Amino acid sequence: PFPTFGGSTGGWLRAAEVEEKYAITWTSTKEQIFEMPTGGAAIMRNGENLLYLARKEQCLALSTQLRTFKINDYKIYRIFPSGEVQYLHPKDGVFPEKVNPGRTSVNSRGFSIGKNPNPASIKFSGITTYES
Amino acid sequence: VDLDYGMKNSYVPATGGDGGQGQFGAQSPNDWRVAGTSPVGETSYAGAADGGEEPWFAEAISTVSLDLQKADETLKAFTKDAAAFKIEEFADAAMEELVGKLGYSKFLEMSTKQLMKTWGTL
Amino acid sequence: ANFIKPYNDDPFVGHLATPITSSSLTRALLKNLPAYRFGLTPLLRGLEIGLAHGYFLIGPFAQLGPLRNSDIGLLAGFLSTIGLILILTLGLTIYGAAAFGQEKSNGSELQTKKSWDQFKGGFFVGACGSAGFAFICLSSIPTFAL
Amino acid sequence: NVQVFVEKDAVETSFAKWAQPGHFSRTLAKGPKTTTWIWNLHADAHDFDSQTSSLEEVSRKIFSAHFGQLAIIFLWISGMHFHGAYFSNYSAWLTDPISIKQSSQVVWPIVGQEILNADVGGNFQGIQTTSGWFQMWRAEGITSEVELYWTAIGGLAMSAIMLFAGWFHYHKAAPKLEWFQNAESMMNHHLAGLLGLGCLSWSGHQIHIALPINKLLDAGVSPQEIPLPHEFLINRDLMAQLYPSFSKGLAPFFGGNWGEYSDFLTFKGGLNPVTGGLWLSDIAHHHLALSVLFIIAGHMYRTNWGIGHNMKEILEAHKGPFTGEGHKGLYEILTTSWHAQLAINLAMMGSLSIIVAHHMYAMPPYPYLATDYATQLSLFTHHMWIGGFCVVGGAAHGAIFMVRDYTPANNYNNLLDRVLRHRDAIISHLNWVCIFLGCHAFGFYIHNDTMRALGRPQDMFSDKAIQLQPIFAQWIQNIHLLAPGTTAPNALATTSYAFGGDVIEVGGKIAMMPIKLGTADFMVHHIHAFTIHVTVLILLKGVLYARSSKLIPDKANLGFRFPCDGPGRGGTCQSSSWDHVFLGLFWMYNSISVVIFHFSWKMQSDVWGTITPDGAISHITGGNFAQSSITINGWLRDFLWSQASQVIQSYGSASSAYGLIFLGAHFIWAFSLMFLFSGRGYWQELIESIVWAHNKLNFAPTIQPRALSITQGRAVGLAHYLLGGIGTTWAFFLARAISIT
Amino acid sequence: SHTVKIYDTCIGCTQCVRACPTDVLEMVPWDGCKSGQIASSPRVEDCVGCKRCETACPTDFLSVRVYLGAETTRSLGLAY
Amino acid sequence: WRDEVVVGITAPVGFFDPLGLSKGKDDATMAYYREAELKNGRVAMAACLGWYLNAGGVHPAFNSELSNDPLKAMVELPAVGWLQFVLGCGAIEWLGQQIKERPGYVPGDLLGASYWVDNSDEGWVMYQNKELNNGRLAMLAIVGMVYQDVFVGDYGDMMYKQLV
Ligand code: CLA
Ligand code: CLA
Ligand code: CLA
Ligand code: CLA
Ligand code: CLA
Ligand SMILES: CCCCCCCCCCCCCCCC(=O)OC[C@H](COP(=O)(O)OC[C@@H](O)CO)OC(=O)CCCCCCCCCCCCCCC
Ligand code: KC1
Ligand code: KC1
Ligand SMILES: CC1=C(C/C=C(\C)CCC[C@H](C)CCC[C@H](C)CCCC(C)C)C(=O)c2ccccc2C1=O
Ligand code: SF4
Repeated sequence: PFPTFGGSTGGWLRAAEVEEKYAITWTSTKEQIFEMPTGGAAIMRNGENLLYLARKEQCLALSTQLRTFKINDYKIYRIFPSGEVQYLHPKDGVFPEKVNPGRTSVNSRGFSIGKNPNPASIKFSGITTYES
Repeated sequence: VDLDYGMKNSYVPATGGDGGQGQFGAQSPNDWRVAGTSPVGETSYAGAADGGEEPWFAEAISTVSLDLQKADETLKAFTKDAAAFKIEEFADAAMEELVGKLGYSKFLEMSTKQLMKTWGTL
Repeated sequence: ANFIKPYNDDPFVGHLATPITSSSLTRALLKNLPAYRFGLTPLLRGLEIGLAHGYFLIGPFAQLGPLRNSDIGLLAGFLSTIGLILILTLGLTIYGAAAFGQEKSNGSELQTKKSWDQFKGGFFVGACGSAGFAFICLSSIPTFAL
Repeated sequence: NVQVFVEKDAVETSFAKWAQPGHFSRTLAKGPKTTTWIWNLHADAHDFDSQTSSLEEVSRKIFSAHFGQLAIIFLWISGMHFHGAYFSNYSAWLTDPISIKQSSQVVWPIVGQEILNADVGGNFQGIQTTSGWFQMWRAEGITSEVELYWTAIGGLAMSAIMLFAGWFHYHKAAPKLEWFQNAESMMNHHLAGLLGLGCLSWSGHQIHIALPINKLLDAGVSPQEIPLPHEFLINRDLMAQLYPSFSKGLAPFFGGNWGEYSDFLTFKGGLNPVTGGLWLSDIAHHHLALSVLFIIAGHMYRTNWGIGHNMKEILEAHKGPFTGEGHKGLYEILTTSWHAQLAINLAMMGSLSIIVAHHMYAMPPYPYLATDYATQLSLFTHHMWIGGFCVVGGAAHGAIFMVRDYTPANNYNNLLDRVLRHRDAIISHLNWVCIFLGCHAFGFYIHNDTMRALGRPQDMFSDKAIQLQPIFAQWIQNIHLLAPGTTAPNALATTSYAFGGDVIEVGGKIAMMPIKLGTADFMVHHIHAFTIHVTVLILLKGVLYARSSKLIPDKANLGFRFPCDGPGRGGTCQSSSWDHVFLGLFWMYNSISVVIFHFSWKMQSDVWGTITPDGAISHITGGNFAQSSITINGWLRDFLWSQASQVIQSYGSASSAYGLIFLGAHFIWAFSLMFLFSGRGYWQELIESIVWAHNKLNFAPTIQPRALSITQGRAVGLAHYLLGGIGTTWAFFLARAISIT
Repeated sequence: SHTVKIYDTCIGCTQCVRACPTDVLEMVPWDGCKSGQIASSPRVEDCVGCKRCETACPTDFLSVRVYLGAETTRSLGLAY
Repeated sequence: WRDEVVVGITAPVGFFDPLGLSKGKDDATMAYYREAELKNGRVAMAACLGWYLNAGGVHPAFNSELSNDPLKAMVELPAVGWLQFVLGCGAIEWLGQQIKERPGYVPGDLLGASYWVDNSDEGWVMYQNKELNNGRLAMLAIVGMVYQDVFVGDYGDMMYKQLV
């Protein structure tokens, strides 16, 4: 289910084999040319498409481009060398820009940015002002 | 398939100036520092591909793939809590009705009142 | 009709099969070089590589070094070549230490500490001996006249 | 079907929008809220494709703006002719071109600046000018200031005509986009009409006017006794006295016995011994043959009569087993993108300017140009700089094409697509080539400096030591020296004496002599190769990584010109293709500086100088190039320190303006480093304290002051860098060359 | 990994989330503002530190703040 | 082998073996014959180009001291140059034999173009035919030029110089 692509020198390197790799799948309703983030143009297949990339940012750039094609079913995974997979995006089946019940807020501080403590007040504690 | 496989890395978060390991882990559990290419008949590292008669390009051979079945299964495994939340708020068999009637991705995408509407049909 | 295709029939790997990377000449040459040739002991890979390099390394020193116009110019060139080989051997030694650690190697593959030590020793011997052989050969250059 | 399609009364003529600064931009139209607005207004003024999404409107704006540029150029030429007519010693210089210094600028007596009116000879005081006007006018046959006045009047008329034409073709009769997309017809007209008829008519002027006037002027006839130009037209006997084949007339031309015209259409080569310039008969034959060639070339493309070539067909046919679809899609690119066309045309025009510089020094085309060392230096240097800027601009507009007009759908598996698909290989190999060239070429100099400093001259790379002879260049020089009798049997002398031959002497000064190439020439030519390769590396990286990279996968969405993508990923400052143009400009400056220094020193050391009637040659710097140019210390001492003497000792003479400009250019160059080394965060914070002081006294602009943008900081820094460095070299060259000429 | 904090001046405009190139941020329910949502950064392991989110944020001063810290492969944006 | 080979068969003469030197030869023998035809043709093409350059006077090596006559320059070249030429060709031949052992090796295909294209493609067959025919012509031309230089004394152009 690979798109029609003649190859490039911009693809993944040894890291994809030994550290981590990324995959993006999506469904197209016709054969259409798109821009590979790694350089050059590829032809989407009618139906399911799968593409491997070195970085998550490359997958998200491609997904941003897919949105201009009216394609919103893309899924982004991370694959480890052992073959374990992580489903990354959209994490809960809903795009992060659309508020969703069941998400919990992470990393909020209940005050305006001007109320962080003074550095001299936490010297030698090992913490930063934004984490305390 | 373990869900914390990414988190079980060797990255030890520092006490300051460090966001730590987030939802999936700060880094891969696999040591990227492996050997360079190797002679004909030998492997550079544990899971390395045998480059056959061209070991110098052995690293260009892919041993990491994503077959569609693994994709669907990890999609379900990683979103099991979100689906559990959606059935908890919409309300076992009911979830099997909804996720086969319209789909699993669609079940995640819809709303509890909307699913209360589609449950009206049977 | 098309002399370029994705390497390993994989469009998404960062490599292309071209005549430079995938011709029969390139493949035969690379598979036959001692760094890759099937069946060699690490010591023999190191020895062949050292023999290849030490022979040509003496030339720049003998012909262009500071003492090139003295009558001991060849001897000085050989000494310079030996010094260069020592520098390279130090590089190989510390490389092996970094890349493989100091634990006992579990295998006989070249990319292991014990095998790399054998390879480094073979390289040192081959290079120094080859520099000496080139010194002998340069001591008497044949004109090739009957 | 090639047809003229024009819309009438396209745009009203009114001053309303002149009162609405920024009207062209939707964002800038709302008016300023900070001083940034002001800068943006000038930056986006001619960025037509960002002011509208219609290609037809962009084409119309471009056409009219081109007319405006033509009007400006005609005004400039007319002004030069008027200054020749009223503020020059051209008449006096005509009588004795050797001892009188050309001068066409005069300054008013105020605050003591009249010292700049040098004693240039001919009962005239002024500034010695180096743009070659007198030589060109004498070559044209101009013998009186009245002819110059009429040429200036016509220049004014043409400037007004171009201005009206621009107004007319924007506001009254604006062509449709289909008109502009007529590549075939445009090529046919510009080859056959513009270039072919231009060459034919100029050859007509040269044959009928310039040739006999110059034959008389060389023969020693006074300018006040030479017949007026129209007499040569109305008196075939006057021409028959000079060139006898004119007594046969045009009968040989239509009969085919063209050999009869061998007396005024020649193939002599070499230089005219009296003037030191090319033979005007050779130049006339050259222009006639070129006119024929261009007129032929202008019938290649099909317009309306069935015959001719379609460019898209030719391009589509050229594809091979290594290149996929090959040239398919290129025609669409070059007929829909103004940036693609501008990239090609700037690259070509700049390269052509560089070629012009070389060819004009080695085969001096105008009389008394070769021994006017100031003019030769200034023309070579000027055209080198123009060419460098134009090649860099071509690169910049290629990058703009990649960002804005490149569409993946129209470039599947063609040459552009495959270049993008192996950009990593291209850039890695170019990087390696640059390192190899730099290390070896510059390490030669560093090795030599170290050897000489250690008292080991015999270990240097030099002619007297380890030698690096440019044997290929020498082989070519010998071939060209032997050409006149054998491989160009009808040529009587060499194309240029730089390749070999005698010394051409004019007024006791050397016009041209063989330029020998040794170890120092090898080293400097490899320095040139190095600098050009690095400049190409920067610019080609800017084009090939314009849309994306492994660092920033979505660069095209950030645009052609953006400062960065933030401090993340380690830091992404200057990742945009505009920043690649920015760095390439510095490298082009480095390259051209080295080229013009090589020219200046080599010509002074080995070519220019005096020559006694006996035959003894005394060069300007005594032949020191070979042993002094092989170390950096020799360049610092024997070139810069030694030849700067004139510019630094110029105070109190007519050259004092050069000393002042030398200093001011140093000042502006150093001033640029404030912008190049700093960042706007500091300056905005300082401006906060200054705005505080103004607010403390109850006043502050509603146009809030802002430090320049990141990209504007870079642009300003680079502009002042180039102005300072180039102006320093300008003052230095001009003082030196006026002294030695 | 970089640190990304959301302060309570957030008006839930979702602009930082749309700006993020690596999907670090997401909108979550919250009763502190009119829009009924606040920004969140559950996936800081993928934050590169580009600060596009800060460029997008309309509040004065910023409601999302990125503090750069310990570098990883992911935060350095390495394809190798 | 005759119903398998297409390269080398071309217009005028079609298949050309009047002596019947290919009948009853095994596939290995005919592969040897094709490899030899190609190698002799390629060597002869290179020899023709080198001879033409030398005869024209374009031999700038050794300060252009060697004679314009190629058969004289052959003996004026020192022994060590010929030793290098022979040993370098020998090393290339050793590598070529290694290539030849490989499965699916096409006789004369050192580049291994079979990894990308085969004779089912028309243009590749046509370009192979161009190579082969020019090789045949160059073999004849090198023999003829050697004859003309040895027995007729003239080492240059005797066919087209008479025109101009
Ligand atoms: C970078 C340019 C450069 C070059 C070409 C030279 C060249 C030289 N230097 Mg100098 N030098 C330089 C810069 C350079 N120098 C610099 C920057 C300094 C510091 C200021 C010096 C300071 C210096 C000193 C103090 C001395 C020299 C000396 C020398 C001479 C002997 C050096 C030697 O034997 O190396 C040995 C070279 C090698 C071991 C290898 C050379 C590289 C090989 C040939 C590349 C082969 C690649 C191959 C073609 C690739 C494909 C092969 C195949 C497998 C496909 C030689 C002429 C000595 C001398 O006496 O001069 C007369 C000397 O005493 N140099
Ligand atoms: C090609 C460009 C060009 C250049 C660089 C020069 C340069 C010069 N000319 Mg020459 N000249 C030219 C073309 C040129 N000229 C042409 C085409 C003609 C024929 C008309 C002349 C005819 C001529 C004569 C007769 C004389 C000169 C003189 C001069 C010198 C003094 C100029 C001066 O200070 O005037 C005074 C400068 C001003 C009054 C500055 C006013 C600037 C205005 C106000 C700003 C305009 C900005 C914008 C357009 C307007 C916006 C606002 C507006 C709408 C209200 C100077 C070297 C003089 C000279 O050489 O003396 C020995 C002199 O006598 N020129
Ligand atoms: C900022 C731009 C700039 C400026 C200020 C100058 C300034 C000058 N130029 Mg230069 N020039 C430039 C760019 C510039 N040039 C470029 C980009 C080129 C490459 C085409 C040239 C090629 C050039 C030539 C060949 C000559 C000059 C000359 C001059 C000097 C006399 C001016 C004049 O009116 O001569 C008028 C020009 C002529 C009388 C000769 C023109 C002959 C060329 C071949 C005509 C080409 C026109 C053609 C239609 C252009 C299209 C190219 C085609 C491939 C599409 C003056 C110093 C002249 C000089 O040095 O005199 C002493 C001179 O002979 N320039
Ligand atoms: C045929 C020539 C030509 C044309 C028609 C264009 C046209 C354009 N360029 Mg290109 N470009 C060119 C050559 C050309 N360029 C060259 C030779 C270079 C290399 C330097 C470039 C490099 C370049 C860059 C990097 C960019 C452009 C951009 C543009 C576009 C915006 C222009 C604008 O609004 O600036 C308005 C004009 C000004 C603000 C005037 C600037 C004054 C300069 C900086 C200094 C002048 C110094 C003066 C001569 C000396 C004074 C000395 C005295 C004070 C003592 C416009 C489409 C921009 C773009 O975005 O394209 C889409 C852009 O970012 N160009
Ligand atoms: C004089 C100051 C200077 C120097 C030495 C350099 C050097 C370099 N620049 Mg830089 N550059 C400079 C000014 C300078 N630049 C400025 C002011 C800017 C701002 C505009 C830039 C912006 C810039 C860009 C955009 C690029 C460069 C690139 C390069 C590299 C070019 C490739 C090369 O030739 O490597 C060879 C090394 C040298 C030529 C330096 C000395 C070599 C010695 C003499 C010989 C070898 C010695 C050897 C290493 C032994 C050392 C002994 C030691 C251990 C004791 C080279 C390292 C380019 C690059 O990286 O391309 C690959 C590149 O793209 N520079
Ligand atoms: C001396 C000038 C500069 C020389 C630089 C390097 C010297 C090495 C020899 C290279 C010349 C031949 C190139 C291959 C021969 C050639 O001319 O093209 C031959 C071949 C053309 O293939 P086709 O027959 O498919 O072409 C059909 C054409 O119609 C193109 O559409 O091109 C290729 O195989 C790919 C070209 C990239 C090959 C990369 C080789 C390395 C290039 C070096 C960088 C060039 C610098 C120039 C930039 C302007
Ligand atoms: C058809 C393919 C062809 C080949 C393969 C070929 C080869 C050679 N030609 Mg010939 N030749 C033509 C065609 C061919 N020539 C044509 C169409 C013409 C009419 C213009 C022509 C005329 C001359 C003249 C006047 C001379 C000449 C020479 C040589 C000699 C040196 C080659 C070199 O170095 O360029 C080599 C053997 C020179 C010579 O024989 O010197 C003793 C010499 O003076 N040629
Ligand atoms: C391994 C690297 C290498 C070096 C370092 C090297 C160097 C020289 N070669 Mg050699 N070369 C090869 C490789 C190398 N060559 C190979 C693989 C082949 C077979 C294809 C080959 C063929 C020839 C032929 C035909 C001649 C030749 C020569 C010289 C000579 C020139 C200076 C001189 O001797 O004056 C210098 C020392 C000429 C000659 O020796 O003339 C008496 C000569 O005619 N070579
Ligand atoms: C000095 C400097 C500044 C400060 C310089 C500024 C703000 C330029 C000021 C330009 C003036 C205000 C316009 C010209 C006006 C004259 C200087 C004075 C005339 C005053 C009135 C008539 C307008 C930057 O903003 C900056 C930004 C990014 C990188 C480097 C730098 C940098 O180096
Ligand atoms: S703001 Fe300035 S320093 Fe920071 S990344 Fe952008 S260009 Fe670099």
